[PDB]
Amino acid sequence: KTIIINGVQFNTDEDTTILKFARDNNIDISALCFLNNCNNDINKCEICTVEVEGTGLVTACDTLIEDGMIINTNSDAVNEKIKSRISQLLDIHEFKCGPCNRRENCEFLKLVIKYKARASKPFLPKDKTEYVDERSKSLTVDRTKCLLCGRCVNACGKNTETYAMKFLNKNGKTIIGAEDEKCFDDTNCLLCGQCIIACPVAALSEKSHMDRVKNALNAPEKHVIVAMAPSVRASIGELFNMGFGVDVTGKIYTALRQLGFDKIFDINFGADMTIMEEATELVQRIENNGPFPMFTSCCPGWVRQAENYYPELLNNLSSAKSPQQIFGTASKTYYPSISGLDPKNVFTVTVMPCTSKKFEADRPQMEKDGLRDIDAVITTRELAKMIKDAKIPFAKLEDSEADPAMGEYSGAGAIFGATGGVMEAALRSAKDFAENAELEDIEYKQVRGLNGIKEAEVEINNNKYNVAVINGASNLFKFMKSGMINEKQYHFIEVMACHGGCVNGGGQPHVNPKDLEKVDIKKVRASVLYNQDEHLSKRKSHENTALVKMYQNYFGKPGEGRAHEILHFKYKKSAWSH
Ligand code: SF4
Ligand code: SF4
Ligand code: SF4
Ligand code: SF4
Ligand code: FES
Ligand SMILES: [Mg+2]
Ligand SMILES: [Mg+2]
Repeated sequence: KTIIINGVQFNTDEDTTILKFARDNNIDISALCFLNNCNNDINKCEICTVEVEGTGLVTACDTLIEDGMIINTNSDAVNEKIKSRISQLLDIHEFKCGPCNRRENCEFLKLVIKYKARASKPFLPKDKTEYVDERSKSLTVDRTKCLLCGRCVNACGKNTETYAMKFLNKNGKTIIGAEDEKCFDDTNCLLCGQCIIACPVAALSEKSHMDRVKNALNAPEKHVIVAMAPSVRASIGELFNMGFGVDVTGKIYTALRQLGFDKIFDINFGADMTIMEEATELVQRIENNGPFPMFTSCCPGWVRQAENYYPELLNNLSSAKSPQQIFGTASKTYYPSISGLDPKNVFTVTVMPCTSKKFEADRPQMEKDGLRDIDAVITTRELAKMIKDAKIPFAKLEDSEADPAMGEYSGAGAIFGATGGVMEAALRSAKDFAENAELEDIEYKQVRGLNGIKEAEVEINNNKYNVAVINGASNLFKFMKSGMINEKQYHFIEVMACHGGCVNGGGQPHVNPKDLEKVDIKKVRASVLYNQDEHLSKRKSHENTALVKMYQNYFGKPGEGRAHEILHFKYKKSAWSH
């Protein structure tokens, strides 16, 4: 068919929207509420307005192209409409970009500038108490920024299928929030933060821990440990104009030292620990025959999903603590034993791509003798802001190393941040443990990739077992509801709340819709992790020399005695009541 756009003739056969056809042909059309192939069906922002000859003004983001169409995207009538919509949004938006946390990458600000729009009356409330919800340990809402674009609502539905984020009618006004306007933590919400990643403005944010950290750094008697997650070294560089998929590991260690942290360790070291305990546990359940299947328990998003939707599976979860929590436990016990520090004075901080990790760290029972496993969790975004505030030229920094005692990590622990990572890492150790050997081929590419549900047959000690990798909370629901759990006998299953793995977590850097269609962010970030695994001398968790001497000198045998006593954590369904 034939269509005219701004005087240019196109002969196409494709059946698609005006917006996406224009994007494919270097024609600029603005958009706001359109994301993940969905717009706000109930309250269209109409930023994507174009003019179709013979019809009038139409929304390009949900209008299909058709033969005989003559389209104009930059007429005066079009621009007047768009500018008007942005103006109306400014009438309900506290326009103070100064101290805003989305100052450097806000979609709305760029639209205001582009169309040079202004408010009819500047929205200025001098008491944001009614507009702000900070009850959650993971999420925060500022409704002075909310455009009601519904992107959070759609994102939650598609990613989790919980629909925990909803449109609400608060006193006759329309808002977004949790069920019955409750605290998110008190609902079926997973605290995965996918609603944040979809937010075009600073309406949705993580619960800040930056004050916890700064007060600890300035406390004379406090010894502050810092340790980053796998995905951070593959991501944070984006917020310093370094592009995508840049390994900035060495730069982070340097920046963390200039920030004043007293010790530089790594969560990947803790990931090797989780494997030591979990791989041991897998071999245990084999010889004891069950309980099968065993589910991973390192994702607090999936834990909450199980607790809220599938409590009968809680006993099937691995007792091994998550890399963050298992690391923290050792930071307050093992680390003082080799440093002389008073355990009370140790302050453990982690850097995560995750908002759910905040809720996990503040779990009441996640402590021992009054000492928290983890005292503070800051996101990838929070660390980046901390660096810029201290005016540290991150991009120019020289590479340094972490402190080895709890900083060394194998390639197995390095790939934790990608879907199927824990699965593969665990099989590298579990296979050696059961067969009592040191195998050569350790790459399980069948469990890798962005497929929603991934299963494979593996052979452990002359016997075949079935494993599965659930990629995204929505795929867990699919996996269970469709009855795939019963089709065959599974023995070991990985579950991750965020599709793509932790590299796509809720605490990660925002990426505008434009770059997302250009870049496979989930694969580009993950590639950094796998590339480290390929070049590392040690590619098995139990070959981690620093970890070996820790177990030899302090803990003992994994899955036994002391190691089982303090490095493990069991979830149990609530007892019967009425
Ligand atoms: S949300 Fe965006 S436009 Fe609004 S104050 Fe913050 S940076 Fe400025
Ligand atoms: S919180 Fe963000 S994504 Fe949700 S409606 Fe408001 S502006 Fe849109
Ligand atoms: S944190 Fe996750 S589950 Fe909770 S509302 Fe946001 S997207 Fe939905
Ligand atoms: S997949 Fe990773 S980032 Fe996402 S909720 Fe789970 S632990 Fe957090
Ligand atoms: S982007 Fe088309 S209606 Fe919002
Ligand atoms: Mg629609
Ligand atoms: Mg200090």
